[PDB]
Amino acid sequence: KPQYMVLVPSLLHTETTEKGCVLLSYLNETVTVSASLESVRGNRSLFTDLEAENDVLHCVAFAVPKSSSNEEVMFLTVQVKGPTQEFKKRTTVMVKNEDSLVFVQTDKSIYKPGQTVKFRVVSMDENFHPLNELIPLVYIQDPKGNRIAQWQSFQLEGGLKQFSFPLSSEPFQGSYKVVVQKKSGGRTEHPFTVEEFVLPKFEVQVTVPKIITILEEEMNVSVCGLYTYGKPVPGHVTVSICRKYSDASDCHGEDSQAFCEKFSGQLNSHGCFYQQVKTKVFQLKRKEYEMKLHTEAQIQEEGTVVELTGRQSSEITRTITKLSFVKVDSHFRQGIPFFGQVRLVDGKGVPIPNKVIFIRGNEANYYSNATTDEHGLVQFSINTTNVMGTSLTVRVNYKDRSPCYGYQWVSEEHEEAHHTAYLVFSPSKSFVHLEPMSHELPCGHTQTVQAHYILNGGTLLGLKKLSFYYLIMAKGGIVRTGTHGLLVKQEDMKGHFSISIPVKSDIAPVARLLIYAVLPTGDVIGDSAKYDVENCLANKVDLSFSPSQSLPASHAHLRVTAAPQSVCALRAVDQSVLLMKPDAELSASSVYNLLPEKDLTGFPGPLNDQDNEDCINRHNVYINGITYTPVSSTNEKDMYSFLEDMGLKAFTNSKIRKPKMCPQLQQYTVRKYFPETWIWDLVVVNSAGVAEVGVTVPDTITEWKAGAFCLSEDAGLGISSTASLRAFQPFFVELTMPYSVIRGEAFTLKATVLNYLPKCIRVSVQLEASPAFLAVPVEKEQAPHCICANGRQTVSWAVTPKSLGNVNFTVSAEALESQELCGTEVPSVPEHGRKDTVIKPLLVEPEGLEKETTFNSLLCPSGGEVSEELSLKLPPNVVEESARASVSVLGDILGSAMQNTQNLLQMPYGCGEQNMVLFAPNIYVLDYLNETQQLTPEIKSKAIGYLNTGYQRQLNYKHYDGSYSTFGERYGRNQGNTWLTAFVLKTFAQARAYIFIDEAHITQALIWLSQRQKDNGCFRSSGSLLNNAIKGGVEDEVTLSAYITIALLEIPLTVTHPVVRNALFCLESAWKTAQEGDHGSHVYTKALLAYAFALAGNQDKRKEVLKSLNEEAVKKDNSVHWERPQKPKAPVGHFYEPQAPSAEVEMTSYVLLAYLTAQPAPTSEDLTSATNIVKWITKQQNAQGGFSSTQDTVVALHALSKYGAATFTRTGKAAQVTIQSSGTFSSKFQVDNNNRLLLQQVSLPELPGEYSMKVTGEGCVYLQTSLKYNILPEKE
Amino acid sequence: EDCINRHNVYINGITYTPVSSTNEKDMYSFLEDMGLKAFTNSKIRKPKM
Amino acid sequence: RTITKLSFVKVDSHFRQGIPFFGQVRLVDGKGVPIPNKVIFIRGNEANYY
Ligand SMILES: *[C@@H]1O[C@H](CO)[C@@H](O[C@@H]2O[C@H](CO)[C@@H](O[C@@H]3O[C@H](CO)[C@@H](O)[C@H](O)[C@@H]3O)[C@H](O)[C@H]2NC(C)=O)[C@H](O)[C@H]1NC(C)=O
Ligand SMILES: *[C@@H]1O[C@H](CO)[C@@H](O[C@@H]2O[C@H](CO)[C@@H](O)[C@H](O)[C@H]2NC(C)=O)[C@H](O)[C@H]1NC(C)=O
Ligand SMILES: *[C@@H]1O[C@H](CO)[C@@H](O)[C@H](O)[C@H]1NC(C)=O
Ligand SMILES: *[C@@H]1O[C@H](CO)[C@@H](O)[C@H](O)[C@H]1NC(C)=O
Ligand SMILES: *[C@@H]1O[C@H](CO)[C@@H](O)[C@H](O)[C@H]1NC(C)=O
Ligand SMILES: *[C@@H]1O[C@H](CO)[C@@H](O)[C@H](O)[C@H]1NC(C)=O
Ligand SMILES: *[C@@H]1O[C@H](CO)[C@@H](O)[C@H](O)[C@H]1NC(C)=O
Ligand SMILES: *[C@@H]1O[C@H](CO)[C@@H](O)[C@H](O)[C@H]1NC(C)=O
Repeated sequence: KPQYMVLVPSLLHTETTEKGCVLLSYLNETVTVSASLESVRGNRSLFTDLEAENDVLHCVAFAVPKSSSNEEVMFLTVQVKGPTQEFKKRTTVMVKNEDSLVFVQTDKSIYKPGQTVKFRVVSMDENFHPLNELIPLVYIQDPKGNRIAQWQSFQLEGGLKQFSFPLSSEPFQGSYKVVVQKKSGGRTEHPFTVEEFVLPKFEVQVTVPKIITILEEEMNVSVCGLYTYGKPVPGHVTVSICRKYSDASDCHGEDSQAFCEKFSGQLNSHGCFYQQVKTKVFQLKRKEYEMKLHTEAQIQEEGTVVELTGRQSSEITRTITKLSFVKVDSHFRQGIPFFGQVRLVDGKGVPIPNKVIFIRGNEANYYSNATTDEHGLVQFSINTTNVMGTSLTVRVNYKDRSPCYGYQWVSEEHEEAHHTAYLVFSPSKSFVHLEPMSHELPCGHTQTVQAHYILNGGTLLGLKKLSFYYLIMAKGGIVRTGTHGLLVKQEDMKGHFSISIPVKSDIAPVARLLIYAVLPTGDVIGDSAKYDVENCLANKVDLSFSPSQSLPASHAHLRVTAAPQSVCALRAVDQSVLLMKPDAELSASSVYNLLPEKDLTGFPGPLNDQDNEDCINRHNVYINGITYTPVSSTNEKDMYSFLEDMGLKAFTNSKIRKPKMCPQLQQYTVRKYFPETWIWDLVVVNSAGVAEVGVTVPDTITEWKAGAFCLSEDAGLGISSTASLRAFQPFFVELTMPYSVIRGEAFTLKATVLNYLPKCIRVSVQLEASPAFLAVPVEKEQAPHCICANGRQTVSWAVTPKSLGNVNFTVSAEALESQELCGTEVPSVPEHGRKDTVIKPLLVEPEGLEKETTFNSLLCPSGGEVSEELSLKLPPNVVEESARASVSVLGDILGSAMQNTQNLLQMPYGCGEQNMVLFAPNIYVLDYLNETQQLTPEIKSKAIGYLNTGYQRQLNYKHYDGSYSTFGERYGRNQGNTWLTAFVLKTFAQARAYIFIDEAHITQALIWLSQRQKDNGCFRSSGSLLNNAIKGGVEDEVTLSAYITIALLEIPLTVTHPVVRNALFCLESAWKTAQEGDHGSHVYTKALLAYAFALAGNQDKRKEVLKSLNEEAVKKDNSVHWERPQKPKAPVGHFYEPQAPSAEVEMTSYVLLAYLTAQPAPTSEDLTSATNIVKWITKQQNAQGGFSSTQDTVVALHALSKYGAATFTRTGKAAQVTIQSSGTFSSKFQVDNNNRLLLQQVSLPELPGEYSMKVTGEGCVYLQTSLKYNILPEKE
Repeated sequence: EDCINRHNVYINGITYTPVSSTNEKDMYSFLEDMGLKAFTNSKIRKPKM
Repeated sequence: RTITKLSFVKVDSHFRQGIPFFGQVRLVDGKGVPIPNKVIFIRGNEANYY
C-alpha cells in the first residue's frame, strides 16, 4: 500500500523551531507532505510543507509566532499530495504563546543593612539558544504589601542585566522579594531576606540517619563538620534530640514534643565528635511520630550558637523487607520471552547475600522459588499463552502483617512486589520487546543496547526486508531522527539487533525513545521507552581557579570554560554567611526543573483523543464456540497508546486503532576590603576560555562559593559549580563579639590569635583603641606563655561604643622572639607581614529606645492646589544624634490589591444565601478592578456570564411574590428574609449599575422592604438563616435597621423612594436609646449610625456620632481601626468565638465608610482616616480573596472602590508636589497614572520636621510620615 | 421586634408544647383586610415569636 | 479528664408553682476538697433566675 507516517511533538512552542519528523514508504514518492496549521475561526494558516522519497525519514523544522490569545486549540491537518492517491485527515493540537522561565539569584544568603541589593534574571525560548526580549517590569515588593525600588520597561541585549539598590543602614528587616512579571500577566517570585545577626567563623554539620527504621535499638549518630579551611576547631558539642507527638496537649502548659534525650560532649582535637544513642526509650511505635532534631555547638573563647534544621523527614517506616523491581518488562504477549532483572534490598539500603524468595504468576499460574545474588538481582523468565490479564506476585514471607494486625494499634508493615503489564492488541500478531539499559545514563558518551522483535509470517506478501526507525525525543520536541535495517530471512520472525545512539546533549533529561517499524500492509508497530538522561548541557561549563590563597594574598583569578562567544552569570562570595544559611534552587537541576513542561507527556486535560467510529455491533458476533458470546471492552496495550505516552502525533490509516465496537446500549600586608561581594560580574568566554582576575580579600578568613550560570546563541546554555577557596594565615588575630548592643550600653570582645603550624610561640594580642569606643583590658598583665597548634587562650575585656553607624574594630597580635621560657624554642619568624592587625565591621545604633512617632495627614488637588505644614517635633528628654524620620510618597490602590482583586472571581452553585455570596461580591470587585484601571474586557465578558447565571440562580431561590428566601421554589408557602433582601436590593443596585437589569426586580424588592412596616417599630430578622456569619452582624435590630438605611440610600442611578427615610427615623430612635446610654458595644452600632447619617447627610448628626467614635478610638500604630469590647460582657465560646462573627472588617469598613461621604466632597481629614483604616483593611486581608465573610468583603471592596471613585478620574493624572522647608532642604514630586505608585522612601536631617507640603494637579495621594528617635537620658 | 423567646419549648398550663404553632386571624390582619395603613402604639397584633 | 467536680447532694427532683425549691448544692473536687470561696454560676433556665 501507499504508506506515510507524520510525527509531530504535540504542543506548538513559538519563537523557535518546530522539528516534527515524518516518513514515507512503499508507494508514491512524487508526494507533498504538508502540515497545514489553521485557526479556522476567522482564519489562520501556518502551512508546513516538505517532499521526500519512499522508505526514508526526515524532519521539517518550521516554527510558530505569537498568537491571538495565549494558549489555543489547533487542528493541524496534514496534506500529502501524491500523483494517483489523495488523502486528508485532521486532528487537534495546542500552542501556548511561549511563557518563558525567568528568575533571580539574589546575591547571598543573609544580608545586613546599608547594602546594594544587586541581582539578575534570565529568559530563553524552547531551543535554549537564549532570547533577548522586552521586559514589562523589574521591581521589588516591600514586605508590607508595598514596594521599595524598581527598574522597568527595558529589554535584554546580552540576555541578562544586573542591578543595584543601596539599602539604608536603618531599613526594615525580614523577608524580601525581587518580583517580576512577563507581559501576558504571568508573574512569579524569588523571595529573600535581610535581618540582623552576628557572623560565623565556621560551619559544622551532623552525622545522623536520615533513615532509622522499626527494628532499631540505637542510632548511628555523630557530629562531624568543617572549619576555616576545613580545619579543626576546639569547643563543645550538643544535640537537640527529640521525638514528636506524645500525649501532651501542646496547650495549657504542654508541648507536642515526644521523647527527647540529652547528649553533649567535649570537642575532640582530631576529626569529628561522635555521640550515639539508644532507641527503646523512644517507643518507635504506632502513635509516637517522627523524629525532629537540631544540634548546636560552641566554639570556645567566642560563645557561638549553631542551629540547623535537617535530616528531619526520616523514614521511621512501617514496611520492612522493602524489595523492589528495577528492570520491568512493561508488557506481556503470547509469542515472546520477557524476563526482567529484579534486585532486592530494604531498610538501611544495602542487600543481603543469598536470601530466598517465592515466585508466582497467575493465569500463567506460575510457581517457583529463587534467592538473592550479591544484590538480589534475578532475571526470572515465563512462557506466555494465557488470558488477557497478567497479575504477578513474589514474596519471601506471606500475605499478612503476621504479628498482630487484628489489633489496629501497631507499627509495622511489609512490602508486596507489585507490577502490572498489558498486552499488545496486534491483529498482525507481531510486536517488539527490548532489553533497555533502564538505569543510570552517561552523557557525552554512548552505550549499545539490544532489543527483540518478531515478524508474523515475515513478509506475508510485502517485499524482502525492512528498516527499523526511531526518534530520539526531547522536551516534547525532537532532538534527533534515525533508522537502521538489514537483510531479513524470507518469512521468519528474527529478534537480534543492537543500537547505540548519541548522548552528547540537545535533548531533554529523558531518553524517551521509541524505535518502531512499519509495513506496506496497513500495519505498524513500535516499542516506547524511557530513561533517566541525567543532567547534560548543550554547553557543559565549569569554573575553576589556580589553587587558593592566604589572608593578604590579594592576587586571585578564575577559570571558566564555556561556549566560545558567550555571556554569563559569574558570582563569587565570602561564603561565611552563605555556608551559614543556604542559597535556594540553584543548580543544573534547577535550570532544568524550572522549565515548565518538564516532561511534556500525555494528552493534557482539555483534549481526550481521536474518536474512530469502528462499531462492530453485530446483533450476535459469531465468536464461534461451544457457546456463543457477545462483544466486550478490553484493557490491553496499544500503539496509539505508545505514541500517546510518547506525546507526539501522526495522521495515518494503518492498523492502530482496535475494533472497539461502539456502545450498543444493549440488544433485545593585609588591608581589609569589603566582603558582602567577592564577584558578581560578567567576563565573557572567547575561543580559548575566559579568565577573570578576582582579587582576594584580606583581614577575614572564611569560606567561598561560586554562583554561576551561562548563555549564548551558538552552543546553548550551561552550568558550572562551586569554587571554594578558604583563606588561611599562619598567624592571624581574630576578634569575635556580639552584634546587638548600642553606644548607650557596654559589652565585651574576646580576640583570639591562633597557631596551627609545628612551632609553639609566645605571643600576646593587643589593640589600638579608639574614641568611638572605650577599650581597656582585664588580664593583659597576664603573660600568655605560648600557643601551640590550635593554641588559643583568650583574656577578657569590657567596652562600650560612643560613635554611631558603620564603625569598625581592631585588635593586633604578633609572635615574639627571645623569651625561651614555655616552649622548647621561640624563633618567631612568620612572613615579613607576620603581624596581623585585622579591622572588622559593625553597625551600631544610638543609645536605648527608639519609639513610634507618626501622623496621618493628606490632601487632594481637585482642579487646584492643596498644601500643608506640620510638626514632627517633640524632643522632651532627647539625646544627641539619634532622631531620624521620614515621609514616603505614592498613591493607595495598587499597593496590595492585586491578589484578592483578580482572585475573587467566581461561578454559581448553591442556595440563595451562598448563591448570593457567589454572585454579588463579583460585582464589587468588578467595579474595584475597573476603577483601578488594570482590567481586561475578557474577565469583564466572562463576568457578564457570571452575572447572568448568578442572577438567574438567585431567582432559582426567590419568591413568587417578589421576595427572597434561601429556598424559594418547591416551597411555595413562605416568607423571605430581611437582611438577605437588604443585601439583594443593594447588590441589585450596583449590579444594574454595571450592566443591564430589569427594573421590576428592584421595584418589587424595594417595595417589599417598604411594606415590611407595621405602625412604628424597627423590625428584626425573620430568622430563617442557614448561617449566622454570612451576616457579620450581631442580630440587634439596631444595626440591622442601620443596614437597611444605608443599603437603601446608596441609590446608584435608580430611585429609593419611601422605604429608606423611616429607616433613618428608627435609626435616630435607636441612636437616642444608645447615646442617651453610653454602651452599644461602643464601636459597632454608633459607627453604623455614622455611615447611615452620612449617606443621609445628617451633617451635625453623622458628625456627632462619628466624633464620639473618634473619641472611642482603637487606632493602629500605623493606621486606625475600631473594635467591639473584645472581652465581651456576656460569656464567650471557644472556636473563633462562635455566635459572634466579630464583624470587624464589615464594621470598621462601616466605620471607614462614614467619612468618605459627601455628595460634592468631604474634608481631607476623611481621606487621611480613610487610607489609615484601609491600610488596616488590606492588612486584615488574606491570601485567598475577600475577607472572613461575604458582608465584610462586599462592603470593604465597595468602600475602597468609591474612595477611589472620589480620588480617581481618567484624565486626572497630574498631581504635582513640593515640600517647602526654610532650610534649603525640600523636595518636589509628581504623581500620575503610569508612575502611579512608587514609594519614595525619604528621610530628613533636622531634629524637628518643619517641612511645608504642597500638592497641585489631579488625583489624590497617600503619604505616611514618622520618626524614630531614642529616649531615656537618666530616669533615676 | 417583640419575641416570646425563652430558651425552651415554654408552654404553661396543662401541656408540654413548643409555642403552639397557630394559623388563625388577629387584628393586625384586620387592619390589612381593607387596604389601609395606620399607626398604633397599642397591642393589636398576636404574639408570634 | 473531668475536674472541678462539684456535686448535687440535697437536690430536688420536682418543682412547683407555690414553692421554693432550693438545691443545697455541694461542690468538691479531685483530692476531695473545694477551694475556699471559688465563685460560681447558678443558672436559672426559663426563669433565667441566674
Ligand atoms: C468603569 O468602566 C467604564 C467603561 O465605560 C469606565 O469609563 C467610563 O465610561 C463612561 C461612558 O459614558 C464615561 O462617560 C463619558 O462622559 C463624557 C462626558 O459626557 C463623554 O465625553 C465620554 O464619551 C463618556 O461618555 C466615563 O467618564 C468613564 N468613567 C467614569 C464612568 O467615571 C470607568 O472609568 C470605570 N470606572 C467605574 C465607573 O467604576
Ligand atoms: C571602619 O573601616 C572600614 C573599612 O575601611 C570602613 O568602611 C569603609 O571605609 C571607607 C574609607 O574611605 C569609606 O569611604 C566607606 O564609606 C566605608 N564603607 C561604607 C560605609 O561604604 C568603615 O567606615 C570604618 N568605620 C569607621 C567609621 O570607623
Ligand atoms: C502511486 O503512483 C502510481 C503511478 O501513478 C500509481 O500506479 C499508484 O496506484 C499510486 N499509489 C496508489 C494509488 O496506491
Ligand atoms: C483559510 O480557510 C481555508 C478553509 O479551507 C483554509 O483551507 C486555508 O488554509 C485558510 N487560510 C488561507 C490560506 O486562506
Ligand atoms: C553503628 O551502630 C551499630 C549497631 O547497630 C554499632 O555496632 C556500630 O559500632 C555503629 N557504628 C557504625 C558506623 O557501624
Ligand atoms: C520453590 O519452588 C520450586 C518449584 O519451582 C520447588 O522445586 C522448590 O522446592 C521450592 N523451594 C524450595 C523448598 O527449594
Ligand atoms: C514455554 O513453554 C511452552 C509450553 O507450551 C512452550 O510451548 C514454549 O515453546 C516454551 N518457550 C520456551 C521454550 O521458551
Ligand atoms: C457574680 O458576681 C460576683 C460578685 O457578687 C462576681 O465576683 C462574679 O465575677 C460574678 N460572676 C462570676 C462568677 O464571674
